[PDB]
Amino acid sequence: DPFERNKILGRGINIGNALEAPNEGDWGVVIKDEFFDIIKEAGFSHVRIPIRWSTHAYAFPPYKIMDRFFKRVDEVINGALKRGLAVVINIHHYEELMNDPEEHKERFLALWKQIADRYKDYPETLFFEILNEPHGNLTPEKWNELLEEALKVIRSIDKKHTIIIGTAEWGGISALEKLSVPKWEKNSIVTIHYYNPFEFTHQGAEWVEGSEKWLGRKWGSPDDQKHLIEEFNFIEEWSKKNKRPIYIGEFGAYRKADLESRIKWTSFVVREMEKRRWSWAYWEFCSGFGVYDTLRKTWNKDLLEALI
Repeated sequence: DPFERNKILGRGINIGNALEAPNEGDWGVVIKDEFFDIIKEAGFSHVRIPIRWSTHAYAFPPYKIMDRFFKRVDEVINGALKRGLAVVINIHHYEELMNDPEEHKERFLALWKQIADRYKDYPETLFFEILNEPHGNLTPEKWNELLEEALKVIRSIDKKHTIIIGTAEWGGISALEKLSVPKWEKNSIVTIHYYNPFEFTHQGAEWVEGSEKWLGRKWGSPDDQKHLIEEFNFIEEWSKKNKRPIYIGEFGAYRKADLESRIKWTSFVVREMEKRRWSWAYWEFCSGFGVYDTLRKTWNKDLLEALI
């Protein structure tokens, strides 16, 4: 029952800027084993672990994932399971697939065959998220086809774990109505990344074109709140119609946004997601959108309380 699995997922946090960089640590974070005790003790039910498998697998058939990297992923997953956290793993930043999905179709499917074979006997609290933020040449219609192919590969090996399926056009609400999850698959959760208003949450983000023009944007008025509720009502109505649970797998505001607005946006979004019984994972633990300082070993108390 994917709705039970959604409840098991509950509130989580992303440990980003870590295994989805080209090399772990390049973007500032190495996943320390103690982070699992910190996160479980703070009250989170799961962790989401972005993983750039595509740079750790050969480019020629059978596209084998490299041994040292597989062993590292196993260490992270088992570290989190040891504390009783559920775990979401994914394929993140596979840019070549987005730019030429025809060329990379078989390689993507070989990564899932290998990941599902590796983890098929791991606990039911491990979740498989097919592909982070499909976009570009992997259009909404091509993603519907590719995600069904990935479901077939995974289900040919594992009928136990819940699979998490995102939306196209960068994984937000834009293309939700275009998403089709096949009727034959009955143990999947649909995931959305919620960063609206984008101009507020990504103001000043260095990798985002023209984001400097948003610096200083505030959030917190009654109209800001109503607008966000309308979008959440749209996602909830889609969930009810399509009978699929919802996981907001990333949400957060960048550190350049003023702190009061960040607290107000984060707290409101969590209260509203919880009223709808959605699972969710904050973006992210300890870096640019972070809520925990790894040097001082302290949480931002107001943002932690916003998350709970």
